[PDB]
Amino acid sequence: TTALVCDNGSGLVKAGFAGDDAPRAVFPSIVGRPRHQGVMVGMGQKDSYVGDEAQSKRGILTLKYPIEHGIITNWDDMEKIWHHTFYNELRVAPEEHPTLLTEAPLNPKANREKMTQIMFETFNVPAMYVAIQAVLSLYASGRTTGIVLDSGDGVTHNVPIYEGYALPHAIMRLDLAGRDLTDYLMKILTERGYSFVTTAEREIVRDIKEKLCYVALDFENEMATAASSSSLEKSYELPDGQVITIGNERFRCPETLFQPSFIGMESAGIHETTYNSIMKCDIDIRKDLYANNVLSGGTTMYPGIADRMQKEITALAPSTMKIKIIAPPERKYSVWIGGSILASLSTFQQMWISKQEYDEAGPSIVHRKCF
Amino acid sequence: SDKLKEAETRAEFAERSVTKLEKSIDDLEDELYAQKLKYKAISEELDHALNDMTSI
Amino acid sequence: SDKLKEAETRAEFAERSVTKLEKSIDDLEDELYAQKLKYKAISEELDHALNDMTSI
Amino acid sequence: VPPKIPDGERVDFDDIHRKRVEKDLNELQTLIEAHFENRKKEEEELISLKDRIEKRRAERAEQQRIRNEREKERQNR
Ligand SMILES: Nc1ncnc2c1ncn2[C@@H]1O[C@H](COP(=O)(O)OP(=O)(O)O)[C@@H](O)[C@H]1O
Ligand SMILES: [Mg+2]
Repeated sequence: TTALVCDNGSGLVKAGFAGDDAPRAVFPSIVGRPRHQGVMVGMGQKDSYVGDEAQSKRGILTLKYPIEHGIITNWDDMEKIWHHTFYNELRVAPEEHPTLLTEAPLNPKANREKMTQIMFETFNVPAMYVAIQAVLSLYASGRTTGIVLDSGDGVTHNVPIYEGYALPHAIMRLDLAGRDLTDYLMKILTERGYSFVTTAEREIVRDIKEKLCYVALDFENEMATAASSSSLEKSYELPDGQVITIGNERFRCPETLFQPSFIGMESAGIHETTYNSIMKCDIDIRKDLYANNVLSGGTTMYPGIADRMQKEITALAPSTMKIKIIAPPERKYSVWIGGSILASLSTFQQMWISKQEYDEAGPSIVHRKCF
Repeated sequence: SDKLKEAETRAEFAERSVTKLEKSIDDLEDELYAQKLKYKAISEELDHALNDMTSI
Repeated sequence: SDKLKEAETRAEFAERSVTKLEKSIDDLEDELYAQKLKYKAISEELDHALNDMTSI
Repeated sequence: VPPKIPDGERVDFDDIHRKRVEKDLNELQTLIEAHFENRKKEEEELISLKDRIEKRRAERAEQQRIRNEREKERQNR
């Protein structure tokens, strides 16, 4: 039979059968209970709208993501999300399909063990396998080397790989991602008068960020230009009218990636953690990693980031090496495409964690040889 | 009695006309607004295309 | 007498209302057509662009 | 110990052709076909239908003018 390539993610759940080009169903991972009282009788009001249904009734819900930073903080809601994904968005019972979840690097063990225990006890799948979210993004590019920066919505991690041999001592995981950029944008919009507070209006700020923000090639020059002319002010129409005008908030929101001091984080930007991740590698594979830097994940879709990052790394790196940044147009679904490719391989067909194996060793089987 | 009958019938006919006109107005309004949103969307995507051209 | 006075009065209101409704209907329809024609002119601009793109 | 992947045979970077070159031409041609058929179905029919509705609207206007004038002529007392 065919395998189910699910990809929990944090912000958008992407799923679909193995062997295709794009995920079949992509929908936000939010579960929102209603918060008001409700007076109409017999309206058929449910107790929790999940997935894309709660992005249409969000006016009277309190949306809450079940995955904070890679890790899962609310297991009941995550179980509800998985149940919805299997039964309503794909309509395939899990009793007859292997599953291939994905997990960020350096995550707590208990999260992974609970994930496999749920998949084997509640949904009762035949066999499931957990894979690191960066190796798949490297599969999708058709490479076999390269250092991949997978800046998702929950957590940004940077896994270097050479000739198929991952370097476990050079993984640099940073917890700045799309959600923190949304919060920072929502916080700097208040400088013009627009106040978004409700958890429903966070979605509106996210839409503003997606449609308007861009990464500046040079930050100081843009700050000077936006403060003199008015060629940058782009307007946007809220879900009820009252258009708003975003000035130099456009390139200040995604600039947080390269200067995490804006949101008070100490660490260095995504332009310098990649160079540090390279320098921890051996001295003989640094040229190949320099030449095959891969971008993935949703948050790396800002217009103009593949040039800013290249300029920064070229500034840091030695002058002789060639710096090349692979930015495929299908960046958002790169991890899932790689997952489909991996699940479609014949050599991989014996790596699944078969159910009888789980019955013999318990949930701690995932840390064992079947990784 | 005769005047009453004629007046009532004229009234009822005009009333039903009123209701049907309102319904027609509503439907044409929905279609026109959908066209308006379509136009705004096409213009906005056109401008995005222009800015994409500016990029590259 | 009360009945027929009422009926004629409300009928006159109905006639004036319905005529106002007809002016409204025509204005809305003509504006819709003008907007749709602007949209189709834009579509033929895009179609000339597509004929250029026939370069591919 | 870290997992040990059993040794296989092949391949990689050879499916990039079979997943890229396909849509490099088929997708472009199919989208061009879709745009052509949608424009043909939509624009000309919409303009013709709007002209037809405009003519019907003008006829309704004439009927309204005639009826209004005759009723005002009779009722004027
Ligand atoms: N076109 C875009 N431009 C800018 N940011 C985007 C765009 N699309 C998605 N994002 C950001 O990326 C996030 C989605 O990232 P995603 O790759 O789905 O995360 P995950 O790894 O959990 O799947 C969204 O929250 C949004 O903030
Ligand atoms: Mg991801």
